[PDB]
Formats: sequence, structure tokens, C-alpha cells
Amino acid sequence: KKYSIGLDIGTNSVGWAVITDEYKVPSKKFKVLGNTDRHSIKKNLIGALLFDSGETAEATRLKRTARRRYTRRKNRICYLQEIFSNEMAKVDDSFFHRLEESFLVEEDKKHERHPIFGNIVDEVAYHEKYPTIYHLRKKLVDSTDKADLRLIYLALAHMIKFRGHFLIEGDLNPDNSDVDKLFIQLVQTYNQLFEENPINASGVDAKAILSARLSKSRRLENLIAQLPGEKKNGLFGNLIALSLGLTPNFKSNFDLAEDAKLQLSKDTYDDDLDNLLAQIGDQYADLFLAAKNLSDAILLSDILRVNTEITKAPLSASMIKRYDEHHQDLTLLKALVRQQLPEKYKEIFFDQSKNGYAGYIDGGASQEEFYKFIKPILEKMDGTEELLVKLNREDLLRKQRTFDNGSIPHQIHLGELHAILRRQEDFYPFLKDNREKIEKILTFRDSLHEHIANLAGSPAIKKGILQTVKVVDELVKVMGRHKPENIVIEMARENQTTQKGQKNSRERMKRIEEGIKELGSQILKEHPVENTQLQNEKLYLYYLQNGRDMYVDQELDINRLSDYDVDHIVPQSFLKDDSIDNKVLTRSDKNRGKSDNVPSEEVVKKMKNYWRQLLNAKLITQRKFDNLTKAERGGLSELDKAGFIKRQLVETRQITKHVAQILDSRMNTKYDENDKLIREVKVITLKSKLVSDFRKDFQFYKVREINNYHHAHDAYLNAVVGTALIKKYPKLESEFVYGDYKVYDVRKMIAKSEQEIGKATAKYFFYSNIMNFFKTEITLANGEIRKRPLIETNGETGEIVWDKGRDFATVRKVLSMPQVNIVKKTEVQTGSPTVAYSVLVVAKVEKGKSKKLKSVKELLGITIMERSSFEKNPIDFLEAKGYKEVKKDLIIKLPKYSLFELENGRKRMLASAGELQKGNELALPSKYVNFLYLASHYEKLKGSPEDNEQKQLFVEQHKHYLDEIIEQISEFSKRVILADANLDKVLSAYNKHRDKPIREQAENIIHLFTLTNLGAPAAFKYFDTTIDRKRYTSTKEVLDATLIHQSITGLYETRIDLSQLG
RNA sequence: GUUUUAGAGCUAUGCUGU
RNA sequence: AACAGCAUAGCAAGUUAAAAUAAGGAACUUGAAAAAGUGGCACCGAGUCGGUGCUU
Repeated sequence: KKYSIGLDIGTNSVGWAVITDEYKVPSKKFKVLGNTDRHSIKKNLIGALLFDSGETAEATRLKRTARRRYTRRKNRICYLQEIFSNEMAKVDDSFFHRLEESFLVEEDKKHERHPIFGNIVDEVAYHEKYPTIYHLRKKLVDSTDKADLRLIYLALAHMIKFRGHFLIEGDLNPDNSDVDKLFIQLVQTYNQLFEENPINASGVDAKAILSARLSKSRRLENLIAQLPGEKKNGLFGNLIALSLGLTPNFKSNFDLAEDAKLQLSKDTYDDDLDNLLAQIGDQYADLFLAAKNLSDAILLSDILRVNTEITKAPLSASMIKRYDEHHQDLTLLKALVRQQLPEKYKEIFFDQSKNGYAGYIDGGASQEEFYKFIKPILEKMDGTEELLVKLNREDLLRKQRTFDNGSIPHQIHLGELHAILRRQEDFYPFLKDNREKIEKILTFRDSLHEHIANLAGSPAIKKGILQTVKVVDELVKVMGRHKPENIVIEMARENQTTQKGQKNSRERMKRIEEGIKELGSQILKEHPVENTQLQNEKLYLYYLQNGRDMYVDQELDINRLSDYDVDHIVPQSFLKDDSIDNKVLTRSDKNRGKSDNVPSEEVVKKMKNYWRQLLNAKLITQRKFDNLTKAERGGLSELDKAGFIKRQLVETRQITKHVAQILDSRMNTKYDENDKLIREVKVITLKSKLVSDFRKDFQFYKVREINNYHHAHDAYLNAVVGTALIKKYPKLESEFVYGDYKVYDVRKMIAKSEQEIGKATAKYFFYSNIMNFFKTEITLANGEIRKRPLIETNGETGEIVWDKGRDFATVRKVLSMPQVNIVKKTEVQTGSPTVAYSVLVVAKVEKGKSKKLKSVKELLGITIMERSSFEKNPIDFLEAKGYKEVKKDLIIKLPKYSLFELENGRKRMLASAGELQKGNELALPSKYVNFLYLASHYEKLKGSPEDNEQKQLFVEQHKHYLDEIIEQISEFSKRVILADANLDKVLSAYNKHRDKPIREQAENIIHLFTLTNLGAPAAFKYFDTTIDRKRYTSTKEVLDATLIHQSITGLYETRIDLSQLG
């Protein structure tokens, strides 16, 4: 019908949900297979999937290769031959036959040994007049005389063999060229991916500093001599060092225990990069990928100082100049060494043993070794002017080919192709006809698996992408091959692992330190605060503010933190951002004025001076002070409004764009009479902050530890928000919906007056905050509350979008729904013996002294050295192992984590051949979940005072809710886990500590949820007592149990009963 | 970075041979 | 004499291109495999999902 699917892709889960126009989750029926009679079943459309990482055939069939690029080359040269064949059979004669047979010696040629034309004359003359290829190419470029079709063929083959990369899309231009703008892009990406400890480059002419002709060390040092805040050992210093050709290290910045050396010119680059990334984390995979575009530009600048003409390759001019210089130095050096200092001449030009000059040209000698060897002679030689500096400048006797013929955009090549074709349009009639096609093939650049492998990242995300694609295909096949109207994609942020929770504290500690030493106030001396206390927002802002209120000149008291209030410089009605850059402290928020704009001018005039000594201390940023004094330049403008719109609705991560492109290409396939792509399935991408604030605002709280439902919860919410946005603002689709859409402007979205023009024009909105229509009342910065219509409808078509009374109840029901599927992906592992996978075998064994045989079933563990021999002849294998009369048909392969269930619906998970794991999940009511979260967050409410006090009364009324949650876990434990002594200790301790404060009770109940937690048994702590794990050694009760084959998503289930077999 | 083939080497001396 | 192969003693000089790449001491069905397929529709309820109607 009308429906949608949200997704949330991470390293540990894939969520999925299905909604309708009213935002209801359908509930349907599916068939049951197996051997019992549990025919009736019915499920929801909400679930999640989990898989464990590790080396596996899946992890290998997503690897890196080259043979494929090589065969791409062979098919493209074959295509060249295909194009040339017909017109040569129509122009040349034995042209093609002689060129293929070139390896044969002069007794079986059956033709003439001169492949150029057929005479001995041209042959040597060819390279005599065209020694370096650039001669030939330049000749075609600026020559109007006739040429040989075969020489054009060879030249064209050369340019396509060395074509380049595709790291930049579109035609070349200053936007995607030059140096300074790319440096600006790098610093902007750094300053975006961090919120802390920034770097400001105010109009530094980076091109003149980086493109200057210096050594590989001095060019690094040159910019490092600026940017005071950073050091050469910093991450930025390592980045800039990497993007020139040195060998930096990656140890100290990421605190790793293994040395990491990486170099772009080195062949093994990507393998080291992805190993590093999979070690550290995938959020940082946007800082190295912005230096591979700066090093390319820098090398282009280094090679192309020249550009005498316009219709030439400046690289070609530079290269031919280099060859001429190489010849000239050949002659001079030759003369000097042979004449002036006659000895050692053989040692330099003929020895070839210690890699002299001839050894460097012909032998396996390297440039650095050659320079080291030739240093002493040049040092001790007389008349060495104009030579020594160019030695360590690396510009002596340079080969025309080095490690820099990859860094090379294909636009220069295609432009020279176009120039050559234009020069020779008419002589060959097919050149004009097929110029478009040859351009198309030489610019032209697979399958779903190959595209998934194409993204540069750790294998975890790639596995997640593959599983996402399979989940999408399954979901679209459930609904009768009907395509959706909206599919939101949203990335799952990784929660802090308590390691990065300290590093940010250290960074803000550095901030407060540098401010305190720059200014000189003894705030730290009067009050000692450590990083465990920097986590307090009000305290850290108090230290940021030196201890003085900014709207009124008076010192702030320390121990009256309850009375103070936190405000926003930008009112939340205009923009929703809560970070430190837009949070300040004051006695009361009533000093801002009576307007809704940035604060009044009457305040800034008084404490301008205070704000200068705040800003020059580097403790606040330029953008922060810009928002502080936004009122002096007129106020809010259309450019600023569009800026906030784009910051709130437009993404910056390219990997999300990549996966969105993958799904858009995979699903959207229909076309029209023209060559336009009919985009019937829209793909919408959002940030996490929207859903986070939605939950925080409308009290749909989420807890992660209780069970695995939160992934699917976020999956539902994201699609819910996305459909409302697309249905509310159709014209803003070009901002977040992917595709080549029609651009728009800033004048049509912004009105002139709030109440005098709002709701009186076709224009959408006036307040810059997009998410205001989610709410029912909009609070202003002055205390006035606005009223929104009960039913929200689109003014253009006339269709409703939002129902206040129905949608909230439906969403609350969806969150309170108790039956949500979770599934663990079963896989076979590929690659103190280790068991690859166990087997189930029925056979006859000897029990007693008379060797009397009886048929049994036992769990035998095949080792990793044994699986192939098991495959070849399991009958005699098991006969040698100790079994007799094995049933080949009844032998069933069992991998790790196979689902077994017993009476009363209890489920068990297999861990090894002699141990077991839990296999059931707890379901808890939404009200109890809410109470648990609120009790855990009594001090960390981080909300308005009225909401906070209402919540604490809510907590303190329902003191019995503790009693029936302890009850709830008790009967469930007695039902399933059967750990009697353990329940005995837990309830004894609980009755012991009944009267202790509700807070301290809360997190310890959360800890006690570990017994019901899914996975291997694990120890935990109560208030003061410890509980040790109870391994499930017995493996007999699984013999009469039942096998349930749980699917990839949980939709289809088939159950096999082990009691009937054997 | 690796392996072969084709890019007529010259002058003066001596040697074997067809 | 011409030429091939040798022992000299000196003099003039370098970057392109096809080829090669691994004997290394979830569950089910048809198919070797690439790959094809397998699980009905509405209503009222809601403790791991239940009931009713139509229809395979």
C-alpha cells in the first residue's frame, strides 16, 4: 500500500521498520515449517539482526585485487584494435598482421622485419627525430602535416594506458583545482570533524608557501613555521607530512602499541590504511582522504611551473625540457669526469659493482643510494657551482618516469585527445564520426558486491552494507514486489567506551590551562577541579567564563549553582544547537532584551573590552564571538538563515552518500523516452541529532542495556520523521534528498515579518528552526507561547500531514509494543586445537566388557586440521574415531550458535561441544523502562526545572515499582534460566538492602539484569556482593530438545525435533 | 623493481678458416 | 681479400611497449555451478502473541 522502511547501519546491528501513512506498524501472518504442529503463528514488522566479526569467507570475498584492472586494460586495447581493424582493412594492408608478430626472430616472420612502414630507413630515424614520446605527441598537437595512422595508434594507446584516477568528479576548474582552496577544504574538514581545539588560518597564501621549490623537509617545515597551535608531531603535522612523500608515524596520536609507517608512493598503501582504520575507528576516515587530493595538487604544481602555449600539456612541456636537460648534462658530466679527474672514471661509469652512474642507470640502484655515493666526489670537486643544490633538490639526471604518473587527472589527457582529434578531423572520415565514442570509452569507468567492496573503509562497515542490501531485498520481496515511497538512511553513532570520554576531558583541560596561563587569574589556584569534574556543563562553562557574568559586570558566586540558569545566545526558536559554542551562564536570561533576535546592543558597548580579552585568550572561537556581536551588522539575514538550514538538513559524510547512491541505483531503474532517470523512489538522509532531540523533547526515552529493541526503535523513528519532512517541504528536496534535482534560492523561503506575513503567503516559514512543526506550541525567547493548528495540511495540494491527537498515541503504542524480534546471524567460520564446527552423529558404540553395541548420539568436535578428511569419507572417519554404523542421511551439520529449545518455551544457545549459553530475552513494560531510565538519570536530567521536578515526583511516588520489577525478573528467571542458588543469593541480598536510596537501588537492578541478558554467562557485582558464573556443562538435555532454524531476519522459522531422530 | 628480442659501432694489430 | 668467433688500447651513450601472476619444500527444493524458486487476504483484541470472517 503506502509504507516506508527506516535503516540504521552500524558495526553491530541493522534495524528495520515498516510504517503506513497513519504511521502504524502492520501485523501479519506467515507459514510455519518443521515437524511439530505449531501451525499458528503471527509477528510484527519490527526487528533487528546481529552478526559477529572475524576472518571468514565473507570477509575474504570482499578483498583488494589488480588482475581485474589488468584485464580491463587488455579489453580496452582489444577495443582499440576492433575500432582500427575495419578502417585499416579499408586503408592499410598487412598493417595489423605484422604488429602482432613482433616477438619472432628473422627466420619465420614471413614478412619484413621493419614494423613501422617496411624499410630500414625510418626505423632508427624514428626515434632519432622522436627520441622521447613527447616529441611525437607535441608534433601531432602543433603540426598540420600528414602523419602515420600507426603512430597515432601508438600515441593514443600510450595516453589511455596512462590515463589516471577519478577522485574528482566533473570537469576541471578552480573549484576542484589549485592549492589554496584545497588547503581551505582540509582545514575546514578538520575543524568540522572536531568540535574541540581548533585551527584558524586567516588568509594565509598557502600556495606560495607549499609550491615553493624547496627540499622535502624544508617544505614540511615551512608551513609548520606558522599555525602556532599545532606541532609537527600533531595529527595535522602528520597529515601534511604524509601528503608530500615522506614516511611519518601514526603511534603517538592514537596511543597505539605498534609502529605504523605509511607512504603514498609505496604499493602497500590501502592494506595498511584499512588495518589502521579497523584498529582505531571509522569516524576518523575523513581526514586522510582529504590529503590524497592535496598531494595530487602539490605534485601537479611541482611539475607544471611551465605552460608556454594553451593547447599543450604543461606536463608535456616540462617533461620534454627535462629530457633536453638530461641530454645536456649527459654530455657535460661525461666531459668533466673523463677529462678533469681521470682516475675513478671506470669506478663511476663501468664498474657497475658498487652502483656507479652506469650502475644507477642500468642496475637495481636507487636514487638515494646514487646520491649518497656521488656526494663525496661533488663535495671535493672544484667548480661545482649550480650543481650541489640541485643534487639534494632531487633534480639531477631525473628519469622521465617516476612514482608520479598516477597522480594525474584524466581531464588533461581528454583535452589533448580533443585537440588531436580536432587537428585530424577530416583526413580520416571516421574520426569526426566516432570522436564522441572514443572519448566515451577512454573516460568510461560492476556488480553489487564490487560496488560494496569499492568503498574505502574497515570490513565491518562493508559487511554491514552487504547485510543492509540483503535486508532491503528481503523486505521489498515480503510486500509483493511493491516499491516504497520513502526510505530513510541514518548512521548509528558509537557510544563512548569510557576511553574517548576521558580524552575530551583532557582537551578541554588543555583549553582551560592555556587560557589560565595566558590571562593570569588564579582560578585554578583558588579552586582545584579535575577531569572527573569537567563533565559538569555548568561548572565547565563557569571556568570558561572566568567567574563573571557577561551581561552584567559582577563576579559569580561558586556555591549557588542551583539558582543560576543556562541560556542560549541563539534562541532555540531560530536554531537548535546545544554545544558549548552556543551555551553561556548568567544570573537571569532577562537581560537579553525584548526582541527575538541576537541580544541587544546596550550590553556589548560596556564589556567590549571584556570580550576582547576573552577572544584573544583563544578560549572562545571567532564564530562564537561573531554570534556574540551579530547585532552590530544589522542582525539576521537571508544568508544566515540559509546557513542554518543547510547545517541542520545537509550531510557532510561521503560514505552515507555512497550507500544512498548504492540503494538509489539498485532500486530506481526505470527510465523515460528521453535519457532522464525517473526517480520514483526517493532516498532521504538525515543526521542523528534530529531523532535525539525528538526523543528528548517528546519523552520517548530509550535504554540500550535492557534488550536489543533500541535499534529497531530508532529504525521506526527515523522513517517517521523523514516522511513528515518530505511531505511538509517538497521544494527543499534538493537539500537532503539525493539526486540531480532542480536547485532553488533563498528569497522564496524567507518572509519579511513573523506575524504580519506568516500564514498569509505560499512561502513556507519564517523561523529558521526546521523542526518546529513537530511541536504543538512554540516557545519564544521572551516568554510568549504560540499556537499551531490541530491538523497540519499542505497548502499546495490540500492534503494533511500531521494529526496532533492521533500520531502521538500511535507512536506511544509502537514504542510500548512488547514483541520485537532479535536474531543472531549463524555463520560457519573459515580460518590447544580449535573447533571449526561441531557435528551431530548417531552410531553404535561399545558399552561394557563384552563389547556389546548400542546406538547413541553424541556431540563430537571436528578440529581445524580435520574438516577436509571428514568431508572425503566421514564413514571410515567416524569408524576410526570410535563409532560404528553411522547414518549418513541423519548426519546434520551444526555451526556455532545453534538454537535449541525445551519445555515451557525455554531456549538454549550452544557455545562449544561441552558448554551452553542462554537463548531468551526479557520483555518489560514501557512505564517500568521509563522509571528505570529516570531513576538512573535523576542528577543527569539535563532538562528544564519544571520538567525535572515533575520527573522526580514521578520517581518518588512509585516506590513499589521496584518491588514488582524484582518480582518480574524472579518469575522469568524461575521460568527459564534455572539457576536456583543464584536467585537465592540475589533475592536474599535484595531483601537485605531494601531501605537504601532509590538511586543506588536503580543501577544495581540494571546490573542484575545481566542474568537475563542474552549471551554467555558473566559475573557482576551487587551493592557489596559478587556472583560467579554458572557454566552449563551438561550436554545431555539437548539430545531430546528441539532445533529451531532461526532465519536471517526472523521472518521464517523451521523447527526440527531431535527427540524423534534416533 | 624482473626476464629476452630489435636500436648496422669505428681505427690500427694479430689468428683460424670457406 | 669479404665474413664469423677471439686478446687488446683508446673514443661517441641511456626513460617506450606486448607477456607472466601462485605445483610453495538462517532452513528447504531443482540443478556441478553461475543461478532459479518456497511462506494468502480483512476485522477485533494485546504478556513473547490470541480469536473471528474470506480464501489457498
